[PDB]
Amino acid sequence: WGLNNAARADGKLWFGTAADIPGLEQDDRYYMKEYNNTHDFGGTTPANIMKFMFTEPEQNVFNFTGAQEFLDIAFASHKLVRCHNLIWQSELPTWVTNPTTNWTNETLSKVLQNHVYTLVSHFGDQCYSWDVVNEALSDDPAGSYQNNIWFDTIGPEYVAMAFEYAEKAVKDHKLNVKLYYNDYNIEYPGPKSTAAQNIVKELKARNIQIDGVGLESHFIAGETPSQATQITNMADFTSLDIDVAVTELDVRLYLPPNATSEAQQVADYYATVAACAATERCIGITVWDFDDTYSWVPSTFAGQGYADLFFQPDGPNTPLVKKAAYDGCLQALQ
Amino acid sequence: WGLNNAARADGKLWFGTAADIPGLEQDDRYYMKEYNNTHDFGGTTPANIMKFMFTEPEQNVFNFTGAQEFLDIAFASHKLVRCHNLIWQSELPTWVTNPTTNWTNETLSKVLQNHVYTLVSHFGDQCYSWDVVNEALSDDPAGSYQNNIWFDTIGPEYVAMAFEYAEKAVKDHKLNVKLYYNDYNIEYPGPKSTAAQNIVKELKARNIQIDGVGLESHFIAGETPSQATQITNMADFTSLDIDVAVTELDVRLYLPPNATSEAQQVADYYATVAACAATERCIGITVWDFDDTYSWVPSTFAGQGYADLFFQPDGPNTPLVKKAAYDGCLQAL
Ligand SMILES: OC[C@H]1O[C@@H](O[C@H]2[C@H](O)[C@@H](O)[C@H](O)O[C@@H]2CO)[C@H](O)[C@@H](O)[C@@H]1O
Ligand SMILES: *[C@@H]1O[C@H](CO)[C@@H](O)[C@H](O)[C@H]1NC(C)=O
Ligand SMILES: *[C@@H]1O[C@H](CO)[C@@H](O)[C@H](O)[C@H]1NC(C)=O
Ligand SMILES: *[C@@H]1O[C@H](CO)[C@@H](O)[C@H](O)[C@H]1NC(C)=O
Ligand SMILES: *[C@@H]1O[C@H](CO)[C@@H](O)[C@H](O)[C@H]1NC(C)=O
Ligand SMILES: *[C@@H]1O[C@H](CO)[C@@H](O)[C@H](O)[C@H]1NC(C)=O
Repeated sequence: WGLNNAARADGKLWFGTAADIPGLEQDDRYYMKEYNNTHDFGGTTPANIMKFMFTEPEQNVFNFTGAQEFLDIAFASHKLVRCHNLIWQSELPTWVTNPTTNWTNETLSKVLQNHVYTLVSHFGDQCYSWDVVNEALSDDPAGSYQNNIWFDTIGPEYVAMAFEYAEKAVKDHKLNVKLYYNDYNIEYPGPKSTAAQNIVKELKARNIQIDGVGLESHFIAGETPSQATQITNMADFTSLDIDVAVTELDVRLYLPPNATSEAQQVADYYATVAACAATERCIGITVWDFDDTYSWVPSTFAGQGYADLFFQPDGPNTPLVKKAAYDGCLQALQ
Repeated sequence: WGLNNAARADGKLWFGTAADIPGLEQDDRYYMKEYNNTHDFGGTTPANIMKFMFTEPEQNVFNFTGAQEFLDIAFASHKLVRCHNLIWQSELPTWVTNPTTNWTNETLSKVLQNHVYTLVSHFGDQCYSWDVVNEALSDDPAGSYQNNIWFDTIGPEYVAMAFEYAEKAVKDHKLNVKLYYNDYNIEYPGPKSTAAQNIVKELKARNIQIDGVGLESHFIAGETPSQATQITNMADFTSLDIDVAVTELDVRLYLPPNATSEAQQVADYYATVAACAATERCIGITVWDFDDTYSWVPSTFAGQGYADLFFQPDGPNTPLVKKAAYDGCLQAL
């Protein structure tokens, strides 16, 4: 009995994990045995291979092969897939970021439209959902739109546009895929969360399909919003007639860990999972990978790490050790 | 003079250990030096390589190579082998769990029949025994059958079927292989143990061969059933005209160990081994690996470990340290 059995028993669609597949993880038999364990993981998200630079490496030249290897692997484990992501400021190829000739509203809008419509149409119902727009909102000022190539060139309309063209692809191919907005620092009430709720409201008012909001939940031990804080934040979204999901959960510490900060981690994993469990329309929890060995964290937040449910004290391709954080998740579901 | 010498002096067939071989353990010279120590280990069980996903990775395409590698390594240090296992709910290949079309009773039964019969036939008397069915019984409610792809599709009959088709193989090819049922939480009196006894009674009544029950004996320090409790429970099984074996013994603790929990561990290893020693038709004790470094425990139970007879304080590829638990086993014998 594991996290995914427990989550499905609580009415959730999955307990899930991201994985950086295709990749070195596939060469680690101890990692893969646990990835493939449907007791723990009934959902998954590709960490990288469906992002824009990998799927459209040159303008109008699509590459689906790595993404399809990921989907094939997921399917063999009966995992529902959160496809991630269509439009984001990061991991953009050079033809977008540094074009020989400058984009116009017209020309970049067409690039966005073609990228969205082709990826959604191509993969169809292999995806349970798409993260159609990722991280459109600023941290400063918190309410406002992020400055990025899409925003700067198209304006705020690029968000509605992305959902509109993803909707066109689902309608044109009679798909069931759900359309999500995904962001971080929207897991607690505040101007950024409110701004995300206003995106949902605006789309709904325009009869543009939007099914859910992804709450990334990249947290630091001790800074994580309380379970109660997450409960009321989740309710604010779901009252807009959408689902939510916890999409990228990990709870990083300042290295090295100690007894206090490990105890904080367990509490913060518990709080986030418990808040999902208390929320009728939170459809599931996904961790942003489950093995510290392969976690994005220590590359991205210097002097932080230890963020995942398992680790390998002897490195890649050696046995896993389950952390107390895992039990925090399981208890939250029971 | 080691555990296996002592067990054999007491009328047992072995003291044994599982090993996850082929694998990482083969690259640890201090691990393999002890594995190959026949003074301690005269029996072994493959932790993974003889399971369904490895031996029939696609339907009616068998792969025996890994298993044969295990058997060859075992033969080199004169070990008797508990081959493990034929039918089990877990560790099944995606051609069985994620079929192109739905299994029915008929089509799955033939999958079962074919797996069991070809593995038993193929390996013949390289195996002392097969765990023909593993873990058929539920914990909740304890009495009952476990829901799995075999039971859901084929019904309770899948158990008698597996043994029937194993018996066919032994009869066809004139084998000595013993046929075991193997399970956990049946090491003490209660509904699950009584249910496993009922399986044996049912098979015997229908003249299906069943030679033993394997008592996994994955215990927690201080929760292990007393020696006396194990002695009765073992007698309840052996009175049905079968053998028993202690098949997967380990005694895990909540980390870190302390003087009290380590003393409990020694007492619990002693109790289990001593119960087998007391029991004429308990044929041997196998531990579920012998080196903490490679134990299954830490990947499965958060905050637990230290379950085995040896550990390596300096990590993989460094010398083993023999724990007090080892002397508990020896003294029991
Ligand atoms: O906010 C954090 C960020 O995580 C992203 O995932 C990736 C990361 O972008 C990439 O460099 C690294 O190599 O892989 C990790 C996972 O292995 C995610 O796409 C974003 O939504 C999120 O913002
Ligand atoms: C995990 O599943 C994938 C997809 O079937 C497979 O390629 C891989 O070998 C599996 N690894 C395990 C079970 O260790
Ligand atoms: C397509 O992607 C695959 C794997 O990600 C890569 O090997 C190949 O070179 C890419 N480009 C192509 C096929 O043009
Ligand atoms: C645990 O780590 C945290 C974060 O670095 C620190 O604030 C705290 O003092 C540490 N406690 C110890 C070392 O006992
Ligand atoms: C253990 O025996 C096996 C099988 O003969 C052999 O391959 C291995 O080298 C041995 N290792 C030792 C004795 O350290
Ligand atoms: C030893 O460990 C056990 C189990 O965790 C615990 O109950 C007991 O209090 C510990 N005794 C000590 C530290 O002396």
